Amino acid sequence: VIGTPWQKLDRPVSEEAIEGMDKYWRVTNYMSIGQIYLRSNPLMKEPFTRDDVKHRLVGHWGTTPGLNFLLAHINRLIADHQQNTVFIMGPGHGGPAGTSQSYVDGTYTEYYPNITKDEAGLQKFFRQFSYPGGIPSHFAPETPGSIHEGGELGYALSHAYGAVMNNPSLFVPCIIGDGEAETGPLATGWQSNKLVNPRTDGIVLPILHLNGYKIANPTILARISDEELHDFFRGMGYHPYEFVAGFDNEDHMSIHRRFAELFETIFDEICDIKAAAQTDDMTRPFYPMLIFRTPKGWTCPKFIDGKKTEGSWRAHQVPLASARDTEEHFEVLKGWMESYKPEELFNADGSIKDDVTAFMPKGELRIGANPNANGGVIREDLKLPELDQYEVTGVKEYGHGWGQVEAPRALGAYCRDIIKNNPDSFRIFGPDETASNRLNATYEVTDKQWDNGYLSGLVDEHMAVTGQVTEQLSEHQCEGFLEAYLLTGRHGIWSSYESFVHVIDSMLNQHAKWLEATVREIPWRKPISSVNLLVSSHVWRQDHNGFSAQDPGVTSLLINKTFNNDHVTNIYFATDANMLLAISEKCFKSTNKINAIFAGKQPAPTWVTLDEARAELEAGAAEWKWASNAENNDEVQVVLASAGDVPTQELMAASDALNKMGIKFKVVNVVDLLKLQSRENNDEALTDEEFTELFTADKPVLFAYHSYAQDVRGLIYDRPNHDNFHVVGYKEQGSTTTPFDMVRVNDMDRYALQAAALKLIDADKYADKIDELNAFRKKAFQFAVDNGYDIPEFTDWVYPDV
Amino acid sequence: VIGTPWQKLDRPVSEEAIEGMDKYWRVTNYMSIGQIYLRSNPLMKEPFTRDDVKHRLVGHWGTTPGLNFLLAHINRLIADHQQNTVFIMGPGHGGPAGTSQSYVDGTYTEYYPNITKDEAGLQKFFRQFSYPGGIPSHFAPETPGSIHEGGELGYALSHAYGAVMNNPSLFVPCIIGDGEAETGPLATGWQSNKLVNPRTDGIVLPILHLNGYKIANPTILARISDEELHDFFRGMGYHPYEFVAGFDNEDHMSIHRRFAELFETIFDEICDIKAAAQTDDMTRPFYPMLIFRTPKGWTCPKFIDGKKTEGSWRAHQVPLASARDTEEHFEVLKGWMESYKPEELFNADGSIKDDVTAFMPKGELRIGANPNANGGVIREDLKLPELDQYEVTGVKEYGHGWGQVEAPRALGAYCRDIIKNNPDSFRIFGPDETASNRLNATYEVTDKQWDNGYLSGLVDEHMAVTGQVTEQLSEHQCEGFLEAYLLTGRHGIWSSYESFVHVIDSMLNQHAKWLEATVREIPWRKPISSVNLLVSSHVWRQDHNGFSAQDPGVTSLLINKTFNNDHVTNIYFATDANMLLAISEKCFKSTNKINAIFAGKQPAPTWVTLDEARAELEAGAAEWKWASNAENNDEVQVVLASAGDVPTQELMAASDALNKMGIKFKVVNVVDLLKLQSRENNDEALTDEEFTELFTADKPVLFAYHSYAQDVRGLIYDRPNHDNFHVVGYKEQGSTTTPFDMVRVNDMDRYALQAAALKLIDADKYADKIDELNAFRKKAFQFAVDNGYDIPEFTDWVYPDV
Ligand SMILES: Cc1ncc(C[n+]2csc(CCOP(=O)(O)OP(=O)(O)O)c2C)c(N)n1
Ligand SMILES: Cc1ncc(C[n+]2csc(CCOP(=O)(O)OP(=O)(O)O)c2C)c(N)n1
Ligand SMILES: [Mg+2]
Ligand SMILES: [Mg+2]
Repeated sequence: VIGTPWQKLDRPVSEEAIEGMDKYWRVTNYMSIGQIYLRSNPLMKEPFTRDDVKHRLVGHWGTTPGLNFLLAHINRLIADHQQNTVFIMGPGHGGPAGTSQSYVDGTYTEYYPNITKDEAGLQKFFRQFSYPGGIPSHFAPETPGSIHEGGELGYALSHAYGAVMNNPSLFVPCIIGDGEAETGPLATGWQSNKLVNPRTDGIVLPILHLNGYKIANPTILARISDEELHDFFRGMGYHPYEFVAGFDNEDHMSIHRRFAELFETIFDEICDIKAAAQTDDMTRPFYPMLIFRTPKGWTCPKFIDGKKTEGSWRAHQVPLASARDTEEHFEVLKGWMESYKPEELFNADGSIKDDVTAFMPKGELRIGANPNANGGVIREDLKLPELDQYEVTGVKEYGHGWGQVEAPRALGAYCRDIIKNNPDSFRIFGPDETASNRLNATYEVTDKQWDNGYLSGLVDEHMAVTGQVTEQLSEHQCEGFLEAYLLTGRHGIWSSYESFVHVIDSMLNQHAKWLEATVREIPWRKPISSVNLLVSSHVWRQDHNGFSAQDPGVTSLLINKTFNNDHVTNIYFATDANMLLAISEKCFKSTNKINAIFAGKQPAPTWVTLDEARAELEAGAAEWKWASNAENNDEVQVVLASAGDVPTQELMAASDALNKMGIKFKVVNVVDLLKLQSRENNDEALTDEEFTELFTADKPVLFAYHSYAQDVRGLIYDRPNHDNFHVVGYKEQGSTTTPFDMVRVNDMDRYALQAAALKLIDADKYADKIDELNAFRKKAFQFAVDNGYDIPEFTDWVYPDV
Repeated sequence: VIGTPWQKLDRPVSEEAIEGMDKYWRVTNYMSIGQIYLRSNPLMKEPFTRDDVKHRLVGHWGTTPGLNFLLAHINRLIADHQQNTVFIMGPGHGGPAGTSQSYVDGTYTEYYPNITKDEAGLQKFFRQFSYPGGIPSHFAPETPGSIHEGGELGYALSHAYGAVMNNPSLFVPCIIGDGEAETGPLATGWQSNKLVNPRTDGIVLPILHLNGYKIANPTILARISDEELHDFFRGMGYHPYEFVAGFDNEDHMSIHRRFAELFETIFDEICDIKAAAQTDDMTRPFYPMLIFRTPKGWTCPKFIDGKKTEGSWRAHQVPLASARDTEEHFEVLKGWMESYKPEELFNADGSIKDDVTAFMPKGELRIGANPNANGGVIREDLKLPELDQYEVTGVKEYGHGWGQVEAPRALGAYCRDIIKNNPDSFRIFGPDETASNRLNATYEVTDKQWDNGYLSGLVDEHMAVTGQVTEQLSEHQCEGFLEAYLLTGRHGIWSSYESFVHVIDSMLNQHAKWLEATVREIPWRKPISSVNLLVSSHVWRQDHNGFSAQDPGVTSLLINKTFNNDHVTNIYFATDANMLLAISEKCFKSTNKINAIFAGKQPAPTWVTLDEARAELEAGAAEWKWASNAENNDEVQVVLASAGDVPTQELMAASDALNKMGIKFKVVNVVDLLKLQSRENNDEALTDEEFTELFTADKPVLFAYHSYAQDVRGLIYDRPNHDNFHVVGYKEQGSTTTPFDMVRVNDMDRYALQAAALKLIDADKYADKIDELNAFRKKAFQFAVDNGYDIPEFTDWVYPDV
């Protein structure tokens, strides 16, 4: 247990704590301006001149003194209450507030021994911010206390709420930009309080950093009337409190006392809500939220060159852009830095004075040190059930290609028993699609957690106020809740209809970038569990929906995060349920990855045994010798290769026909896509030798690909024999139609694959047969048109091994 | 002017209109069930049997009878008030409601002459829904009355609001799913009422289709308390009204009268708001919104096999899935269809009776016929100013590579004069980034439209209650407002920081799919203006931000919509301002496209004259003969090729060094990326002959690419000489650093390009020089580290022609 969770003070905040908070605020404002402006001379020792100012002024002052003031008060709160706490910096461009926090709490020097607590360390701390060879502009993963960089705005609240799930002792004050609040993801984020339980989950306190402005505009929320603003948050299930400071001549000490008192009233109400939830965990309370309204750029000069800067969008980036170039800008910088009175905050050796930090929390309650902000320190391996009990044994008993199994059903039974073994640290998310993607075997041991109105057992099923599945119709919520759940040391999976995964393409990008920085250069930030995404209800079988739901191209996005041997991204094609089981075990064991697991949910053949899936997954691509009819590679007229359940089914049917014509070929299945890249681009891929062994040195290769052929063509550009691959993929053809028609219109059906194989071998010799196959595809289509269902010879085909 | 806009009735709704609305509701429910279930015998003529039921039951009943009831009342409203109206079907899976609407209003038969108004047409209308060779499951672009398919949920409100911009006579009732309302994009969509003006824009009426459920869960908004729900909409600036029906034994006629009365009160208030805005266009009113609460699946059987179906998520997809296979399901289907009493609604010939549609609007007020739902019918070419006046003439006067121009500034001056010439039909959108991306010359003739609080001329600048620029910190709002603005016949552009474009990747996918269906097979849906997206503040020069803001991969998404010679997608690299001008003119003239226009906003060289840009843009790729030093292609030791402003600058500097070493080469610039594809994949690309002419038959090609090298490798896979291209692209390396460092870490800087060129020509001979170049890159880096700015020999270089 960290600290003493949800304890009230029962006395006023001490005047000593008010004094330290003002000193914190002044020292973090001062060091924040130092990080932005100063390359040397951090204490302004004589001579202090323009030569000390950075040549390239980059950074964001505007948000920063607001963050610094909140951080003083959140630090004071943590310490007085001993409260386990992670904050979220929505406006992550306020990096200097976050580095200053860690430098003051002592974690910066603990993690970065060269940045010491004295004048030399402070000079280095100022210079390195946003500087070549130094550190980033934002609250990046390399800053102690970050689980959220806030570079791409919008995810503050899904992360805050994912962090408190199953984390009942954790408090998360979540600082949200008022511009950030104009984004879609942030706006739906407010509703998460219907999806957490105040007894079994922790508590988020949204703090709206209502500073009036974004980059070059006021914000929507700051300019609506106060009655609308309060109604809005009340309507989303919060008790709104509002603080206003900085707009008049109120002295700073008075402002600190009034905020501290307010913040104690808010926390008292959170403690009452927590105590009450021990007895009534079914009534959803109105959680407090804080409207925090202060001038943007607070404490900077009011006017610069006749333009209002404090209390304006003009404070957003870098005031006094000429600080190095004109004595006029320099003098204003100098008076601004002096207004904090650093001579009272730093000792002669340049260390921050003891009376500046005596109010701060210590040890693992420090914001930089808490293990929830470095969740790999808390993470334990899942207790995984034995995979063998889930195997589809129909392949072993009856033959390759047996049965009509819905593949994700085996993964659902497996996830069911993972939750049973790990009952408060593995969660499932779904955007109203968990049952639709066939993961509902999980409801045998848990419920969809819903903390909002109930009506009747006639409609409410597999749903309770507490449980380990969470659904909301929002891919942004699902992805963001899960990320933070992982970042705080836990595990899970979510599932999505495949074309809708693109809603969160840019979230996958940010979390891949977080992983990239971390695996490269932040070894103190320990491995977290991987994002595991079941990508199902795919392009080939969107039976109730249509062309709008046909887009497997998240493959292509993910290919753009496969650099530097980072190995943070995996694309897997689950050929059947036994391959799906083998992939899922690997993904559930992996760390520091995004794993995209493609699988069809339609009734389909099972091709491999589980032991075969385990060996084939490890190689990445495998020959299916029991399907090939060629002696060796020299005897091969064509390589039949596929990735995806549907392309595989169709290729396999094509191989059966080609066998029957006396064509010689081998069958290669591809599961781990990126293992096709060259060793030069991927030091864990197939060696050129294993790759030639699979695909031959010079025979034609027909490659039936689940997604866009572009992907495979780009990946194998420097592989031996690449000029002989003919990649057939999805080509933006389809509609609401039968399963044969969907593969037909993309030249993916067995008949078109058989034809392409013939074309590659001898187009002249096979002209007539190709014609007959093209004509059969028209007959099969007409049959679907006339009759309402696909031609039996298509639907009824089973691989000859069964 | 369409109809008589914003007129009140001043009498009750007639009892005749109530009677017709009930008949409409019954006939559209009946035909909706017919579309889902029946392959033949639409009037249930003896014998009516299971043989008449479809073999594959696909579709969505649940939302549909709610849509049908709203559509009856919206039709009644249009007719009584003669009100110019487009509706939005948020729950676009309710396609049958939308096809039924067009079939009843007469537009279906007008557009589809084979689907006639009689028993034969009705049989064909039922069979073709969601059927091979037939029509889609959703409210697709092929349905008259659609500007919004609603397949991917979330964009209902941005589209409704983009539609009414500059459209002061248009009324848009916007039907929103209660599950859809859980998405991020929908949730921020409610706030658009701060960004429209009630005098110069039209009016949206949000209607929340509060049916209690999404696919397999209740919805958040339906289960919160009524006080929270009303506070929420009041807080977002609406006057909420709430209608509740269907949960008890109230007779349908009474329900219609109570709704009609309510809907007249709402419209009266909209008319008062419109009249008032003629005098006070500065006070933002509280626009009505409608909470519409009715049972999901309304009018279907209450229980099926002991399970509650009406008033449940169970009504979502297809009730009675065994209708063809069991006499028990069949009998329930039969009684359900009979409950609408079709014998009263259809004549013996199968035509819909006159008393069913006498209340309907006529002519161009019909929902299927209104030209706003087919905006290409309204669209006119922009009055474009002459491009020559914007040219950067420094190239002509001083030489290729002259100056320090910020390229989008020329596009801003051009957009300024386009708004001046087309003052109410060209809009600019930006997610708080219009000025940041340098398009602010537009503010010389118009303002950012802001209909929310004002404070002071000290902070409010270039902002008024009416104007042709719209900003909100949300890429979803910007993209969705613009799409509908285009779909209703108008024009514009938006701009985005490049990595944040990925927020709306899935919106680009949907609009590309809308364009694909339209160019292929809906010739009555006339061309609309193109989406024009200035993609700037790019991966190479995100000076104040960092690794998080470094992602040029929307190129890769767009490559997945380049099929079938649809030609709906363009990727352009603006080499400089004069190329940007030539691209922009072309995009502003184009129709039926998404145009992604890449340009840097940093100070940069101008390479080509405007006349040169115009010729080079048309070819797609061009040799720069004045930069090449080789006689002919046989004399060429390496092809120096680039796409992007930054890669071009660095390649050019490399060419200067290579010239000075006596290396022979040609320089090729690439602007229209997809023109690199083969003719087989793109019938408008460079022919193999023009391509070989540019890139040679067999010399090595160094290709410096702005985005991920994957893209170019996949595109040129079947081109002559592709094996000799070495593509250098962005490789997930960078941080907050100097401009040289950013190109350095990706091997993109001039020195690394010079080295790669040498390596490709003779690695052995040039070993030492390569080493010296790699060492110079380290020295330049160290210099940035030590000094705070890049080495002058790097920054101060100007191409020798100046
Ligand atoms: C999704 C997204 N779009 C655009 C941006 C560009 N951007 C970086 S900061 C900023 C303004 C943020 O304003 P606000 O949230 O009010 O933060 P403040 O500095 O006022 O605290 C913008 C638009 C972004 N970071 N993320
Ligand atoms: C962005 C997105 N995610 C997921 C889906 C999958 N989906 C299609 S309909 C639906 C439920 C919609 O419920 P609601 O909006 O309440 O509409 P209803 O049928 O109740 O009117 C879902 C989740 C989608 N269409 N779009
Ligand atoms: Mg702000
Ligand atoms: Mg609903």
